[PDB]
Amino acid sequence: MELIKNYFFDEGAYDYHDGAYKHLIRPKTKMHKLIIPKVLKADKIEGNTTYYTIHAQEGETNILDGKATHTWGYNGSLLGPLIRYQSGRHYHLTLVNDLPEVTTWHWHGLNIPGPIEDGGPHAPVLPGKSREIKFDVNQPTMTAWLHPHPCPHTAEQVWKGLAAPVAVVNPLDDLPQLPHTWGVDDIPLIFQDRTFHDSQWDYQADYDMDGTLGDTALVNGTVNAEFTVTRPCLRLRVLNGANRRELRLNSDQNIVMTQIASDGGFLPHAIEMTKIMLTNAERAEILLDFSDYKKGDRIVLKADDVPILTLKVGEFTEDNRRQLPKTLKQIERDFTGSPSHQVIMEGMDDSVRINGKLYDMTRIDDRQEIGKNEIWDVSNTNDSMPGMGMIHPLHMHGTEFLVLSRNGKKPYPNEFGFKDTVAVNPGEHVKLLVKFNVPGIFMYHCHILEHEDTGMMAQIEAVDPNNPQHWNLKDLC
Amino acid sequence: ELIKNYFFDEGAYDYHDGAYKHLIRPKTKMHKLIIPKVLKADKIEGNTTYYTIHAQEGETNILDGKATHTWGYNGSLLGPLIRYQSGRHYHLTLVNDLPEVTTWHWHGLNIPGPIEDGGPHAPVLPGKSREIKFDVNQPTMTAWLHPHPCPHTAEQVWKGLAAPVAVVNPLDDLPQLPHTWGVDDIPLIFQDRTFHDSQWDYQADYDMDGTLGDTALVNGTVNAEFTVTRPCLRLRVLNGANRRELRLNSDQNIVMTQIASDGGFLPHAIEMTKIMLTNAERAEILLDFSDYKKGDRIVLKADDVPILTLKVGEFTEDNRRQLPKTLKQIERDFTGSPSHQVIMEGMDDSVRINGKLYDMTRIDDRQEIGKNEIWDVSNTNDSMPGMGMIHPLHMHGTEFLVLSRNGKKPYPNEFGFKDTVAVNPGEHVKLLVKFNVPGIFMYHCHILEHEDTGMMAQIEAVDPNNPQHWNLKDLC
Ligand SMILES: [Cu+2]
Ligand SMILES: [Cu+2]
Ligand SMILES: [Cu+2]
Ligand SMILES: [Cu+2]
Ligand SMILES: [Cu+2]
Ligand SMILES: [Cu+2]
Ligand SMILES: [Cu+2]
Ligand SMILES: [Cu+2]
Repeated sequence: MELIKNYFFDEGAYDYHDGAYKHLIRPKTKMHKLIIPKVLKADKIEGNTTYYTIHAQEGETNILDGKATHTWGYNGSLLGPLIRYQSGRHYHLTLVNDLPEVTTWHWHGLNIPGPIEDGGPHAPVLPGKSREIKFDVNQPTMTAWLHPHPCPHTAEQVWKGLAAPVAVVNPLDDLPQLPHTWGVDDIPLIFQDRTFHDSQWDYQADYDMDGTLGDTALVNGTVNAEFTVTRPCLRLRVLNGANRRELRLNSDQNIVMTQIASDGGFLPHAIEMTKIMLTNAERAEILLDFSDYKKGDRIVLKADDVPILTLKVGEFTEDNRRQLPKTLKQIERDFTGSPSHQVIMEGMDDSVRINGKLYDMTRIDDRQEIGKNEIWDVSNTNDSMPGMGMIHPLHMHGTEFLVLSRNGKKPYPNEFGFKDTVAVNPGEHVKLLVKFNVPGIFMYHCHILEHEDTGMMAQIEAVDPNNPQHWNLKDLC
Repeated sequence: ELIKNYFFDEGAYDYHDGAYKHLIRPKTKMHKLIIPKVLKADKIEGNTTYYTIHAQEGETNILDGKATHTWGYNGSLLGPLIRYQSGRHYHLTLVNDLPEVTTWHWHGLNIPGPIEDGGPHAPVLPGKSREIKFDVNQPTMTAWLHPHPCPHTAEQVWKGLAAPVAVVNPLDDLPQLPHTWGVDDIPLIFQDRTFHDSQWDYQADYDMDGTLGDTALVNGTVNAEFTVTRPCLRLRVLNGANRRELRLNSDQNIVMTQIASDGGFLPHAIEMTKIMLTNAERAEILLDFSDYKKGDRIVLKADDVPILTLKVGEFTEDNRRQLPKTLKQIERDFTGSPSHQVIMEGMDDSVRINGKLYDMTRIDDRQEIGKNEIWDVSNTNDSMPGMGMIHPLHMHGTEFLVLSRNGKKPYPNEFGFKDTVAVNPGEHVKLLVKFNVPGIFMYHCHILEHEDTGMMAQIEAVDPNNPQHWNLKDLC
């Protein structure tokens, strides 16, 4: 009835129309057990402050069933742990670079001061050296993530294995009816694509200016992953951590995915679907129900046609199903009037640009006063004809916005919540309601990592009127 | 608005008795509060879950000297948290490793009587063991396990046998509550004993009107201290005394929000700074430590003696979640004559039900399962002060509603389901009772020395579509 059974974005511009597209290959290895990221432990709690330490470091990981792979990871050989943050708490972080080149810690999703706490290009930690930052957190319940933002080297470092999941909990809008037992009924899905060259990742080998694609899907750094379900309800926190690849998530048994959340948090109401497309950097939290299944059944989840995660059903321990409310979260959406900001995304490959300009680190491209609600007009000037086009996902640092309209029409069924990343189809005009809460220099860019690297970034000053600020910007790219 | 008084009639409180024993705050180090381990499942196959529980002997360091000789379930003393879920089948194995006969009464669980009931008819001999099956179909609530032989229940409870039982129903559970067992969700199993050379001797302390100890335990811990690491704390309080009433207070009159009673949640939450509990009663309360500083102690006391100290540490999370105004929907509209009468009478030796002592081979009442019948439990002890005692009526295999007390509305926290109810002298408490499973169930005074003496009786919960012949024997 009201069940989606399709993929929302315009198909004529999907990634697989590209001339140098790489199809995924289901690799020949044993079914590995799905790796769950460990929960990051606190060094200490002192007042409302919580002390964390995170090392960027090199290591070997047995991913295939042969040699190991040379990986980069946070507090480990590859990927990183679950980092919990709580709304209304102060956090002290220690960023230790144990890698042999400069990196940053961009907290994609966290609304914290820019451009240092933010973790964008401006804040660099040198090999050997480390960095300290403080910040308060004040935002809704949502799933975020951590990745490197060094310029122009992000893509390479993400490819090298740097990324981590970030859970943010707000006591005043959290839904404790949902599965929350991390590792058991509440799981991340960090989808990425890589190509192994003798059980080894070589970014230089696979590079494409329009975005680098791998031929082998990973999931939490696991290949041919299998997760055993021991409870009826499963909460998946899906994240497209690819450089370029779109994630068209489906199943052969068309199991209903009820989506409770997006990049910015819970949605007004739940949305039932059997498919879901995710562009880069976009998260979705979905519930699955295994009640009407028998023990031993496999529910294979596929990206397009290739299997990436298998959900095997065991004997259930308890029944973790709890009736939800109809409204998951209250959200004002009544906003009108002309756009005060315009972002024309244009080009492909070499040509990629924003408002005709490439990233310059010493330039402020826009300004907006914190607190106010201003409307944006993000557009894509790619050819609409099928295969002519391309889907760029706009990301904005230090904020969560609302999608107001797409070419005048209502946004897709699952976009009535807060987001920080949004797919723009060719020829489209997406209207966004943006509000900055903390001031500072923030980024906005295409989250296809090879585009950002090649200069699809721009900077905005979130202005506090009661604290005009002088900036000493340098370019380190 | 805020209740600040104990509910029951004071003229009949335990401390009017001629041979009352005052509690003594003992001189020992502040011990860390013991949290019962969660019982592991042997296996799961289908909707069935397999448990095994040993009754067994052991030594426990309770004081800071010698150890004490204790009895316990899967351990030296007390027992673990036993989780049950509504809408599941359970297979249990009861292994008696004690040197005398015991049972496994699941006080609170609505399961068939009188075998799976764990009542007197279900003895397990020393060395031998027993198997039982049963489905669970009841609301979210806290129950407990204790032995119920004839007439040795009191001695065996005193010896250390008891355990907390959590029962969860997915369709009426409130996941807003603290549920992280051991962290923000803990039991409070209040008991009183007297140590004779760091040793329990029931024969020494015995009083037919109920045995009293001079030393409060809490989860078998003396001078317990629990460190709070989260703003909201869920206490599951249980009076596991033989006789002693539990007048729970605090010197700093912290507000206790009472979410639940013996049969589970209340229609709405009730705020109070005090709460009285008679034997076998349970109450789940929330405390809020937001407006406190680190290092503060919130001492809970039974009467004038401290039993637990809640030290405030650095908080890890904020676990406070808005509750709804109605915690649970409950029909209370029920009228018409009582079809059942229980006259509780006597004290000490005289104690009796409807003029009769417990006889194990006799059916004292009958009631058809499914139907809602009204009961009239009364106390004919003198109303005049110091001349009366409060007997708590318990009924096996059912959860009832308190409809009225001497015609008046029941106390502020009695609008939910209970299985135990205090009856003041001269009182007439009207109860709405329904049996869901048939069999031979007990109803009795849960002052354990009264039950042993015989303040007990038996009812046949009759299934009309399965009349049964009973071969009842006295296993006393
Ligand atoms: Cu990002
Ligand atoms: Cu970002
Ligand atoms: Cu792009
Ligand atoms: Cu960025
Ligand atoms: Cu009992
Ligand atoms: Cu009972
Ligand atoms: Cu009595
Ligand atoms: Cu009983």
